Amino acid sequence: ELAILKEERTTTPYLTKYERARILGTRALQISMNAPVLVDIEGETDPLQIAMKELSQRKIPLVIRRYLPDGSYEDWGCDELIVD
Amino acid sequence: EDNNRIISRLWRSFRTVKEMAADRGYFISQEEMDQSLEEFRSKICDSMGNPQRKLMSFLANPTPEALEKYSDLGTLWVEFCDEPSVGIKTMRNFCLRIQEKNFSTGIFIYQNNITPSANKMIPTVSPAIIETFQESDLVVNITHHELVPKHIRLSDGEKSQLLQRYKLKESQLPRIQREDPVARYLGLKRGQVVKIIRRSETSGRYASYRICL
Amino acid sequence: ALEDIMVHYDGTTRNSLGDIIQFLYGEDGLDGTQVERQTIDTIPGSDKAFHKRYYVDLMDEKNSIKPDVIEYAADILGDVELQKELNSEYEQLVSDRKFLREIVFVNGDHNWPLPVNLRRIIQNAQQIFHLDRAKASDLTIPEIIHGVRDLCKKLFVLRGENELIKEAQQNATSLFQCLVRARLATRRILEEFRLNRDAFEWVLGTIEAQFQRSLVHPGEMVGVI
Amino acid sequence: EKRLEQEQRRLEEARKRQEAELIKRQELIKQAEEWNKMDI
Amino acid sequence: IALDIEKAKVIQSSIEYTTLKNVTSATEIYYDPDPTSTVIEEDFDTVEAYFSQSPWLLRLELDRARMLDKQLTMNQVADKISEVFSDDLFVMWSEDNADKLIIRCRVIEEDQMLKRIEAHMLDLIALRGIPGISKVYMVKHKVSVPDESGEYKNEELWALETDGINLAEVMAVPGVDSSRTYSNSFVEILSVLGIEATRSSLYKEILNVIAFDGSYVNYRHMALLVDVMTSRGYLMAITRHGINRADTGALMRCSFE
Repeated sequence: ELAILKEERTTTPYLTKYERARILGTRALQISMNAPVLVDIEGETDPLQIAMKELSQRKIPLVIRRYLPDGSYEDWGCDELIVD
Repeated sequence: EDNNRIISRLWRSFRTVKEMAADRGYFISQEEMDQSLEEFRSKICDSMGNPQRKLMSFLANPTPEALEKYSDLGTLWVEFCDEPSVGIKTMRNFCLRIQEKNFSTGIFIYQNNITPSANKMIPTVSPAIIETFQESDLVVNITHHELVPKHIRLSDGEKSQLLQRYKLKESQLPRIQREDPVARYLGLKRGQVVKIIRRSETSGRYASYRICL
Repeated sequence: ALEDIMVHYDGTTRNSLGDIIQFLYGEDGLDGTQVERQTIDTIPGSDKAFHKRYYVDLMDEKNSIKPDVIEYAADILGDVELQKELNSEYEQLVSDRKFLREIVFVNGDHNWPLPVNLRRIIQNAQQIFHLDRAKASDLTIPEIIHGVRDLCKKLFVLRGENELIKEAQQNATSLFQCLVRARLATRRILEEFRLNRDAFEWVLGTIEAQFQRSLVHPGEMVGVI
Repeated sequence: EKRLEQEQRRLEEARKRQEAELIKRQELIKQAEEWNKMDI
Repeated sequence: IALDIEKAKVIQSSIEYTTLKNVTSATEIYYDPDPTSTVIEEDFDTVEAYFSQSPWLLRLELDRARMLDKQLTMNQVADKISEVFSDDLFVMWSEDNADKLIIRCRVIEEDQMLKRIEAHMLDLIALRGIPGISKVYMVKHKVSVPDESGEYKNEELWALETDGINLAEVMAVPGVDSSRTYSNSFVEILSVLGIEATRSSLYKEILNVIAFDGSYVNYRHMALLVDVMTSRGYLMAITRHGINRADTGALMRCSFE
């Protein structure tokens, strides 16, 4: 009902800076709470740096839910949003 | 003399009324649109030059385009009142004239003022609509001002498409008052939406919408 | 008064009640930090200067593209379809000039803040691809025309196939499209800038990407700003 | 010349429409004049 | 008219508000029981030449210099007085060639009544011009207009700037470009031209205030402000009486005032 189908999604296909910041913060917190890491870590130790490395490779297992003003929403995977 | 200036102001008001009727969708002949001042004096002024407001009343019918776009557009009757002050009797007889000749819309232009009692019988003239204008404020056509952009009344289908596109409720659109001068110029009724295409220095052209109250 | 106003994901600017304040932020949907003063080249100058700068005639030899700047100058003169394309381009330019000069900027001011700096992009392309030397370009006129025409349709401010959405999208980029067409004219590209092909696709891609980067981000608290 | 011919065709069509609308308008003008005479 | 100074001065004279008090230099009341003659020897010649009710004579002397400056006629003043008082007062006026421009009046215990009538005369006798327009100035404006070759060239034109506002009446004066008349009081703009014109005027005033000292603020911010102020169909002041009269949440509204 409220969910919007993937074919009719009309929001921007890019990761906004607020979404990028929130995704990085959440992923860093989750990694700091011993969540599995989906990318190989060479010598990195900072959770924020690991989160940025995951984001650059489109490996973050999170979904953005963008709320339209009327209450409907669109679910975008972080692996399908374009990041600068 | 003062007779000449009175005639000139009356002619300007007549031209403004004709332009307003043309904008609202009715058909006004091109020759009547450019009906000059000397012709006006010839047709209205008497031997002493006094004018008759009763000779200026006219009728108009919607053009096929306006009729197709707006299905609620009927016949329009425009009458100028000789009486400088209008009371309950004059408004009652105007209402009788409208009802007997089943006009959809009637515009009644008075000279000085309208009594509160005459104002109290305007809303009870259903289903016909009676709108009153003063002579003084019709001398200049405000819609020809630089600061006034072009207002276009939206049809019902267009309003529905707008509300569906923005996923809106009617209370969430920007509002325009019913007594707003452009709203009265267009004869806006409560719940109708005007589209305003406006000059913008950041994008060139910007289209805004407002809803009447 | 202005605290609860925010740009939403559909581009509109609404308060906490959901009431619409603007149908597009700033009437163009751009961010305040991503604009610069640029000159629109179709506004100023006399009619003769405008015609000299922008008109290209493929029938008269001395009013055509110079032969030393293009490799294919031999098989250009006398072509009628390519002349039709050039005439369409020039009519579009004249319409832009009339629209800017009679409606938007009546006083003739041509220095206005607009997104993505075109001059910087062009000189970056010239430095990158070494566009000096009297070498003749290999960029055909139809490629120029079609590339600019297609670029002027990929500047997405609003997504969607709705007709009203398309009309709003076309409205939102009128001034910027006028700027782009003023700069990337056929004569100016072939003579003034002397771009080759690869520089041309690079310029088009860079313009599109920078424009996409200059939009406003949903979630801006533009009222407080 | 083809463009000129198409322009002339459209101009003639507009002229015919204007003539028809004027023909319709004259009836309303006559009715209005008769009613204004009745009021006098 | 914009390129001719004489017609512009004519329009300026036609617009500015002028009352009897503006040109009147002094007023006096005399006792004179003979309607067909007079006691004052100075005015005796003029009244007797004119001739060839109450005894209370009411006369007043008009300043010739300002009367000439306002381009007025003694006959015009007399006609205005007659129109505003019908036939309740018999009025005689000296010729323009008299040493002092004087006009005499007569009523057709009344001393206090005559004083009250004189005060009313000095109060609300309007000679010509739009009411509420105290002063008018001639101003030269530089406008850039495209030439016959398409080039933009500067040009000087004449325009008027007034003190006090009456937009509806001034817009109707013949010889005035009614499609460009502008006011700095956007309440009157709202009452006359609508709400979109109010939006444009409000933006213009705000930009004028900000940019006077050479500062520059991006357009979108002022656009947002003036779109908020005029989004309800009327001017919403930035005060408690404007903000707190919305439908927003009570907790949000109570945090302000």
